Amino acid sequence: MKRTFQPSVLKRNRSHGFRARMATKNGRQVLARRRAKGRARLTVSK
Amino acid sequence: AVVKCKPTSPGRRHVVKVVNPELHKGKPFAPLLEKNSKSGGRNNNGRITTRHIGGGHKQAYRIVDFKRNKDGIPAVVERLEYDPNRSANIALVLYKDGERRYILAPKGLKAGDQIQSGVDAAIKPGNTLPMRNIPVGSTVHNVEMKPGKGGQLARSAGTYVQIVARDGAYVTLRLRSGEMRKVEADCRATLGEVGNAEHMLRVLGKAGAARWRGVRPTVRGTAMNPVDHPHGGGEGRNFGKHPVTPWGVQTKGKKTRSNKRTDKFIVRRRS
Amino acid sequence: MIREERLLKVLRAPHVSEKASTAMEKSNTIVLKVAKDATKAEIKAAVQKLFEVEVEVVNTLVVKGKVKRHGQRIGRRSDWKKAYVTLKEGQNL
RNA sequence: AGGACCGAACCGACUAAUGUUGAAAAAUUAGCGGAUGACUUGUGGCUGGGGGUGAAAGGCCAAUCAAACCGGGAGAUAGCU
RNA sequence: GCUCGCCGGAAGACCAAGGGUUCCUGUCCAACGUUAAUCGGGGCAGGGUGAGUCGACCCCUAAGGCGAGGCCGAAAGGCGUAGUCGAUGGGAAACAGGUUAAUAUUCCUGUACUUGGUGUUACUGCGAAGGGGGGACGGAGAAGGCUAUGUUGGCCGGGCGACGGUUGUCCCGGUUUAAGCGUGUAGGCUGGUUUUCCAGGCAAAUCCGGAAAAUCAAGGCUGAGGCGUGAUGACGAGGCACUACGGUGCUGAAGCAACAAAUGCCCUGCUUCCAGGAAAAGCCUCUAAGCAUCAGGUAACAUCAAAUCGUACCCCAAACCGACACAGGUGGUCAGGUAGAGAAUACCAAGGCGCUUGAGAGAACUCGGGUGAAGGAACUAGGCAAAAUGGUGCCGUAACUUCGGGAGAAGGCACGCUGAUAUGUAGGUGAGGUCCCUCGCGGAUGGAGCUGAAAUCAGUCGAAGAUACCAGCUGGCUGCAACUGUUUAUUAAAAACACAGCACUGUGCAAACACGAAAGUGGACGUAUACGGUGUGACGCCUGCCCGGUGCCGGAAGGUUAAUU
Ligand SMILES: [Mg+2]
Ligand SMILES: [Mg+2]
Ligand SMILES: [Mg+2]
Ligand SMILES: [Mg+2]
Ligand SMILES: [Mg+2]
Ligand SMILES: [Mg+2]
Ligand SMILES: [Mg+2]
Ligand SMILES: [Mg+2]
Ligand SMILES: [Mg+2]
Ligand SMILES: [Mg+2]
Ligand SMILES: [Mg+2]
Ligand SMILES: [Mg+2]
Ligand SMILES: [Mg+2]
Ligand SMILES: [Mg+2]
Ligand SMILES: [Mg+2]
Ligand SMILES: [Mg+2]
Ligand SMILES: [Mg+2]
Ligand SMILES: [Mg+2]
Ligand SMILES: [Mg+2]
Ligand SMILES: [Mg+2]
Ligand SMILES: [Mg+2]
Ligand SMILES: [Mg+2]
Ligand SMILES: [Mg+2]
Ligand SMILES: [Mg+2]
Ligand SMILES: [Mg+2]
Ligand SMILES: [Mg+2]
Ligand SMILES: [Mg+2]
Ligand SMILES: [Mg+2]
Ligand SMILES: [Mg+2]
Ligand SMILES: [Mg+2]
Ligand SMILES: [Mg+2]
Ligand SMILES: [Mg+2]
Ligand SMILES: [Mg+2]
Ligand SMILES: [Mg+2]
Ligand SMILES: [Mg+2]
Ligand SMILES: [Mg+2]
Ligand SMILES: [Mg+2]
Ligand SMILES: [Mg+2]
Ligand SMILES: [Mg+2]
Ligand SMILES: [Mg+2]
Ligand SMILES: [Mg+2]
Ligand SMILES: [Mg+2]
Ligand SMILES: [Mg+2]
Ligand SMILES: [Mg+2]
Ligand SMILES: [Mg+2]
Ligand SMILES: [Mg+2]
Ligand SMILES: [Mg+2]
Ligand SMILES: [Mg+2]
Ligand SMILES: [Mg+2]
Ligand SMILES: [Mg+2]
Ligand SMILES: [Mg+2]
Ligand SMILES: [Mg+2]
Ligand SMILES: [Mg+2]
Ligand SMILES: [Mg+2]
Ligand SMILES: [Mg+2]
Ligand SMILES: [Mg+2]
Ligand SMILES: [Mg+2]
Repeated sequence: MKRTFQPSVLKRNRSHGFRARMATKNGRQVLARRRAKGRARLTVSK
Repeated sequence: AVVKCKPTSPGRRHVVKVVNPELHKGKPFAPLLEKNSKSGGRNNNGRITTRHIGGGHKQAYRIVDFKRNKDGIPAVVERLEYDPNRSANIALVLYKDGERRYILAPKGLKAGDQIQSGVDAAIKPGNTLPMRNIPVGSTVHNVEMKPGKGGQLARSAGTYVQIVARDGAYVTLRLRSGEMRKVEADCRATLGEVGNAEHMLRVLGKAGAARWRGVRPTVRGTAMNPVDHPHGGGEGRNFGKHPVTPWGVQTKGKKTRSNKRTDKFIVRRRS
Repeated sequence: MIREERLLKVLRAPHVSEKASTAMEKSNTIVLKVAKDATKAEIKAAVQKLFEVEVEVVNTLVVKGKVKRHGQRIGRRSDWKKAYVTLKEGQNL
């Protein structure tokens, strides 16, 4: 049966990529939170 | 020409169509075309603000000249064309200087007819004139609200306005709704009635015909749950309440006009 | 004109394999490991000047590094550029 | 001509059996409905939580819906076990 | 290796997405693989992806996103102009053969094509952020001309048969060739040309639009296919010689015709219908400031450049989405033979597989099937399930009806093979030759050859001729909903929702209404024959009484009455 995850690189990057996060103050706060925690991978971009 | 369809299929049994042989059969005049994409009733917030709109056939917009301010140049009717954007038909007119324009087609108009606009124009159907220079009692259409702004009243198929009185700087108009309204005498109007008066005699016959025109189904308030309509709820068919809009305003008889700015120009309500 | 140090830095190493030897024999084509940023023109000029030969065409491709494992961790070798540079059958490099 | 007829693809899901620590967190087999249309499908886009969307079942909104998910107030309060 | 079995509109082949080395070679079998494992998509090491023409990148825009100033908003921010991004759409160019263990339209061989910088020379009014043309567009349907492709014959090479016959009206195999270039055909559309004038194209125009005279009457654009060349080349059955047993080198015959024929092409065509069917750029053309023997444009020739990134492998799946080597899901293209209406179905071709536990036995019972005496719904909540009907042609077919239907109503007859009509018919296609011409892919003739239904009569075998697969059960009464549709993803598909039609009611446009602290936006580039809300629900016959209560609407005499003062 058709499941919930249907990958698409363009849609993934546009939804959750670095530039999508950087475009809004809430996204920049997401990035700041993840830097403070110390994540090795900030976003889906890499 | 009102033609009913033979009941060869259930969806064709009640279909009544308006077919005009005189209408053009080819493509429209391209330099007067412009795209008009659809909205689905959604505004710039993306929210549905007018229900029951969506789908339908792709349509091009035809730039129709509602101002008719090319004064003193005679023009000839080239052809009458179907317009998907409005009930009324439109006419392609060629001016003596080689300029081409679309106008609303009034009743009795045909290819080759002569039209003119201006103070010096004759009192013939299709001619645009200031209402100051149009006799009292004349039937007109494509009426202006403000001088030089463009026709805004009596534009639908078969519509018209009569000039009931003329006092000073204002004329009195009897609109299709029955309302008597005052407009400045310098506002222009077109002589005659809008054509295609049989437009209201057509019978769609099937639901898909309404879908072709971009109308989505209407769901009755009593058929849903109380959480999303005041009318909703009940074990079986129950109503027991005064009818209202989905937002709680009484929808049977309550007046909603509130415009004190334009109240002074209203001689009498439609009644 | 591409400067001297650019030409001296673009060429890294020659490729060696059965395909490389076959290319050299059959089609007079040497295969090289070139700089990741080296373009076809820079490669052509560098082979013309450092090896003293004549080139008519250069074909390039980027090799992707393999994912390997050393002591249960994860690692990836670097990508590198490979060049098929042909000579005009009169130099014998 | 047709929201026309029979019938594959395709979309669906009326019956029965099987399966029910399944081959499968909704399927298989034999039958079944639509199949030029209010059809079906690819790609991209828009609408955000007392809000959206709904040919309306309180349906659907990432296996979660009479108020999603994540984090915070927070060690809420619990005459109860 | 030889047999056997399975798929073959797929269980074969190829793209896109998604994944990322799973691809090839050597080596290992600890763990992983539902068993073993010498094997593997497992471990380890090495190798492998070659582009001016493919795609991305690039130019252009859609929905939509962002948005200098700006408008608005406690702040954060919202919206939006000029702009700038954004494909799922528009815009230049390459084909055939050979080659690797693994790449190829990328490498090699042969033959082409496109754009741009230049330079020389010949002639010359060039030039935009402007005008104009063009790009540029729906559904359905029908015919003709074709091709891919198939079949048969001819031709060429081979064969003379494990068991009766097989030198023939016999068996097997092959019979292939692209882009480009020349020809401009079936067919589609459009009258051509030159002068004179102009309230139009925000200014100009020699361009587009309009008006008028003159004259010629065929000009222009489009266009599958074929023919010729490309090609005295390539490839090609088979033999010749090696063989490390994988395969390698040389050589290589014939390489034609007729018929049949697409859902593909001509065709973005034609016909018709109403629901009336993107944008912008590339391209062509016109002028403006400006430059004006310079610059720039058109042409011929020569040289130079075409960068960068991707290219391995899976790709309807053991490699993507489902925790699995999971009976699930996943867009597009290719599409052979016999029978068949068919992309159904059966058996096969090319090609790919036998599904990663086996060996015995032949109890109950469970699952999936086959047959069944006599009876035939007696079963059961219920004919659930099963059994049955099933095709084509012809005959024939009731009540009722909105005159379309009901209707495939019901029911019945024929069906194989052989011969003859007719050494192959009705037809389809069509060479030779003959005549003509505004001569070529031409008009008339003409019929060789090929292909070819259906019918009738006669005979004949079987229990049975729509023999397999495939493929309606039928009729009578009645409730509900008019109907096609929609719905509780995952216990409810219905009488529920929707519907066309009807009515009430609001709404005069800066419309009512809705999303919004607002600016704005939708309604709508619509204007009362329109738009919103509510209820009813095709059609036919109709829709009676009550305004006391609640609500709504109208009114303003009188009483009561806020801030204020
Ligand atoms: Mg509505
Ligand atoms: Mg309605
Ligand atoms: Mg309900
Ligand atoms: Mg309520
Ligand atoms: Mg009740
Ligand atoms: Mg009651
Ligand atoms: Mg090359
Ligand atoms: Mg149908
Ligand atoms: Mg049906
Ligand atoms: Mg469903
Ligand atoms: Mg099934
Ligand atoms: Mg059907
Ligand atoms: Mg309920
Ligand atoms: Mg859910
Ligand atoms: Mg709550
Ligand atoms: Mg607290
Ligand atoms: Mg607690
Ligand atoms: Mg074997
Ligand atoms: Mg690996
Ligand atoms: Mg392998
Ligand atoms: Mg072992
Ligand atoms: Mg094992
Ligand atoms: Mg391996
Ligand atoms: Mg490349
Ligand atoms: Mg935009
Ligand atoms: Mg700003
Ligand atoms: Mg904005
Ligand atoms: Mg752009
Ligand atoms: Mg694209
Ligand atoms: Mg390969
Ligand atoms: Mg052919
Ligand atoms: Mg088709
Ligand atoms: Mg490949
Ligand atoms: Mg398996
Ligand atoms: Mg599977
Ligand atoms: Mg599908
Ligand atoms: Mg099949
Ligand atoms: Mg197994
Ligand atoms: Mg048994
Ligand atoms: Mg049994
Ligand atoms: Mg049986
Ligand atoms: Mg038996
Ligand atoms: Mg029996
Ligand atoms: Mg019996
Ligand atoms: Mg019986
Ligand atoms: Mg009984
Ligand atoms: Mg009993
Ligand atoms: Mg049954
Ligand atoms: Mg049965
Ligand atoms: Mg009853
Ligand atoms: Mg129904
Ligand atoms: Mg139905
Ligand atoms: Mg359910
Ligand atoms: Mg169900
Ligand atoms: Mg407004
Ligand atoms: Mg009802
Ligand atoms: Mg009813």
